[PDB]
Amino acid sequence: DRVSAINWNRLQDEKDAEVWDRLTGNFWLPEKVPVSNDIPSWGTLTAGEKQLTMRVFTGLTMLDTIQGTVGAVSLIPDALTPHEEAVLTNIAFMESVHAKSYSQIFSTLCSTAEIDDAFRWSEENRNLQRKAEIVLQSYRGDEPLKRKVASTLLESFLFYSGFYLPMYWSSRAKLTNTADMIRLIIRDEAVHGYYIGYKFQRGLALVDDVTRAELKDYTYELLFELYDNEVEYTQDLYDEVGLTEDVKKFLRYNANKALMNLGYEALFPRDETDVNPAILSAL
Amino acid sequence: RVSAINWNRLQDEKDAEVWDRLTGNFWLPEKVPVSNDIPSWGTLTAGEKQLTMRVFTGLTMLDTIQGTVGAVSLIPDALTPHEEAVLTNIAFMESVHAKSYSQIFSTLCSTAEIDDAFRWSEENRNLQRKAEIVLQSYRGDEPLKRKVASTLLESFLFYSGFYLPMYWSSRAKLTNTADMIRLIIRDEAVHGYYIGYKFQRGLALVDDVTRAELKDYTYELLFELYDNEVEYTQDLYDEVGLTEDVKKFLRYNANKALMNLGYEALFPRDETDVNPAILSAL
Ligand SMILES: [Fe+3]
Ligand SMILES: [Fe+3]
Ligand SMILES: [Fe+3]
Ligand SMILES: [Fe+3]
Repeated sequence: DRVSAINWNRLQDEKDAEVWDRLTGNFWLPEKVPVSNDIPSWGTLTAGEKQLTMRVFTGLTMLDTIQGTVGAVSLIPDALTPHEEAVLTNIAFMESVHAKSYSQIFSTLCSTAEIDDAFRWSEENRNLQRKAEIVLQSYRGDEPLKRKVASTLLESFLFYSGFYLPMYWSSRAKLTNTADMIRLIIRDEAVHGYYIGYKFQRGLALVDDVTRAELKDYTYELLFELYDNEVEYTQDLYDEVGLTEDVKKFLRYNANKALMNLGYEALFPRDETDVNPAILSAL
Repeated sequence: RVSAINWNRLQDEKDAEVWDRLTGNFWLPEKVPVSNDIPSWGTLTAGEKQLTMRVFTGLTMLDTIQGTVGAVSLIPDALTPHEEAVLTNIAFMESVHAKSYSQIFSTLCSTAEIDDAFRWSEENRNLQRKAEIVLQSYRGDEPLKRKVASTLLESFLFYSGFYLPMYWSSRAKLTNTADMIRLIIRDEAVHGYYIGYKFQRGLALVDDVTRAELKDYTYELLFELYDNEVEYTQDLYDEVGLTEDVKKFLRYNANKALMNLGYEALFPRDETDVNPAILSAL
């Protein structure tokens, strides 16, 4: 059936206009960040440190490929307003921009062989493939609200967690221009998670008590299914440079943030999410 | 199952040239100052104002469809990951195009005129029919047909609604509005091209019998859209005396759409001889 022409002179929810204006006013492309000034500092990393960074960036690239090309678009049919549909087309585009920014970093700093090996690792890593399957299954299913749970967990939990490393390097005066690129991605991702979680809460208010309890159950279930897999992914990547336990605190910190974006309470208390202060500055 | 995109290996570089051109042409409606058209706008008859708002509202409808359904419906049928990325850009920019008509309206028009135009768009049977013909193709299960419909939408239906703002611009009226429409045109020319190109790439992957079916469908769909567009054009442009010339522009654009899909021009040059001031104004 019918599509109505959109009328931006009759807003149904002013939040849609505010998010449009913010997301569009923050438009950027990766070519405008001078990553080539990181070449000296990338030279000071060991082969193991460079491999870890490339692998983490390849995993993030996967999540943005999923969010732009499947995630954000699968939300469009469930919009409450026409203007939300428009915002979702911007979010899809910007996820593609985020995914391409990693290729711009690699193109400036790394060799073809190192890149090919990072992409091959991502195809074969069981934890990365499992995290993709879990969100893809929710996006392709037929329950709108559960899809926004998965999306917010992708934006505010899974994604945010791989940002640890560029911020760890930045805090040691390394790879500072790469860190600037990543802060452009975070500035988008904080809005996406906020907006999608907002629309989730508006959707929740229109269902009965039973459905609402079902969604809180599902949120916790998917959160801990993702969290379990994310810990295993985190261990295999970070164990050798010794950052695992601090990244796991960052994961707990971010899980709380995902829950709050959805309108639920923080689960982990403050003294168990106490990330190295330098990492928090760098965001 | 979804692989991370690698922009350092391209199955088809065309995807990266198109990405570079579309993203490099990024714009938002507020950058164009339409308020300088306020005096020009007062020189139109109520009829000419109504015609302009109705045409703009039809175009808004098609951009709403193309951003929110069309471009995204094309993403599962992509040949490359880079094409899927391009399509997210196209979907976004269609939402910008649609928004731009609201920017024009909010500067120049009254609330009651805006509402009249949106209501006409809900009710007009030729506009509803064009919308249903393309939505049915977009929501169907035949990828190459969907590309035919999307190319006819970008290169034939949309482009035809650009006649009016270029008409006004050729009389030195509404020239800022015109600069806005030329930003849309610069994106649409690439959209139609690119999608038609991907149609041609996809034709090489099926067999000769299927290609022959698609050529039939293309003609049939064109004839149906053309005829519906003539009725639409007549009801809009008959009173101001523009119909004959717009109909030449419809054929002119029907040729571009066919050629974007890799087919021959249907109408001969003596049938597409649109007022040269309108072509130049693009
Ligand atoms: Fe992203
Ligand atoms: Fe995002
Ligand atoms: Fe458009
Ligand atoms: Fe277009």
